[PDB]
Amino acid sequence: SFVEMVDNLRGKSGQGYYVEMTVGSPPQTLNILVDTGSSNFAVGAAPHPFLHRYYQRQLSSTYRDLRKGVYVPYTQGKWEGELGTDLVSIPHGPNVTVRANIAAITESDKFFINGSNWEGILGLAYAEIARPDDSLEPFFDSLVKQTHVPNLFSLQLCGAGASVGGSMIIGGIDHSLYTGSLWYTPIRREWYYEVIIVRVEINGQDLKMDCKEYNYDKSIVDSGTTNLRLPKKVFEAAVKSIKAASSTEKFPDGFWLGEQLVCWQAGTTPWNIFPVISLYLMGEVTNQSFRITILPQQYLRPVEDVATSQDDCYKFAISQSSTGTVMGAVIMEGFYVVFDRARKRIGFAVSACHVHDEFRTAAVEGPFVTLDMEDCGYN
Ligand SMILES: CCCCNC(=O)[C@H](C)C[C@H](O)[C@@H]1C[C@H](C)CCCCCN(CC)C(=O)c2cc(OCC)cc(c2)C(=O)N1
Repeated sequence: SFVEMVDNLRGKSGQGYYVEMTVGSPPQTLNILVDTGSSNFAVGAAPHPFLHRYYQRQLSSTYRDLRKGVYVPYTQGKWEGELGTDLVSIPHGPNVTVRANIAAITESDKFFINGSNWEGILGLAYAEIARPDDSLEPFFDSLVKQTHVPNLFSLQLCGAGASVGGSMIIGGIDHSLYTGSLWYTPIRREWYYEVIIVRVEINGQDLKMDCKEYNYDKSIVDSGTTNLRLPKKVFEAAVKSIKAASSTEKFPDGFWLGEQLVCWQAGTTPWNIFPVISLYLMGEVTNQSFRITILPQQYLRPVEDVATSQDDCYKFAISQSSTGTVMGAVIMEGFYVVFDRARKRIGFAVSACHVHDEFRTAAVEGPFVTLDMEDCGYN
């Protein structure tokens, strides 16, 4: 019984997906970015030039100070604040209210985004990576412990159609939101949502790297990062192959770094020259894997043309990483992703809001046979 949570996510392209939440008594409404890459629930609690509203602890009668400070650094951005607890609910989520830890953000650096329409972050990953330490219970843990909500959620992130939308199904799977079968990959370790990539193909050709390189030093599923982020060695190989496949057209080197945009006359984007990327994930049974296939419509993110919006302009949404693979929003978009915490696995299926290429199609396909998959995890 999940129809009430369908379409409960909003956002702007490249600025994250948010869900509406309320904090305190009486309830204060805030838009909260959904981040499977972290584990702290934090909200702006002091004025900031990019915040249209913030959490006012003095107006909540159920607020409780924990008299302990907190700091969270991310790959990009950081904030510091004061810890406390309060009553939290999700208007378009389960009909429950829980007491959860809340970090009241008092100072921040490159965290809030001008005009994003969100004021806080909901870290949905595990306690192991919560700050200041893993004794700070994350929100979803509190939700499961205090109510009957099952220990899982799913994310259906939909692309354009600059507005963006989607669904966060709290406590289950909504079968009307995907087609075909769900394919599951083990959660390697409960800290980030860590997975193991066992093979990479571009336009059907194996990159033929040591599969440890794909997971160096980890691979995570992260709704709070836009791009697909790849370790240096993998990024270089992927860009070389993508450049070769599209070499009939000229792009500035700044394009391949995410610095400059590429444009084409409206409706003439040469999709056919950009390859499909297949990520093979470790499966549920011995020597078995499955693949998810990414179309160029996912890793060429449309950007609104600031000048004369007569052209279709895009940014390369694959970037280099020094902290492992990050399967960001552009990978998740077009798939229905099940964070099955109870069974320690992540499921993928083709989304009902999938990308529409005229001759190619995003897919989740299996089974494949893959020997020695555990050797692909980095130690
Ligand atoms: C300390 C405990 C664990 C911390 N976890 C992490 O740091 C994760 C690995 C990352 C988080 O998901 C982390 C979450 C992030 C703050 C949410 C608010 C800002 C979203 C910005 N945005 C729009 C959607 C991006 O696209 C983007 C771009 C980035 O690089 C640009 C060069 C980095 C990150 C995000 C990023 O850092 N996103």
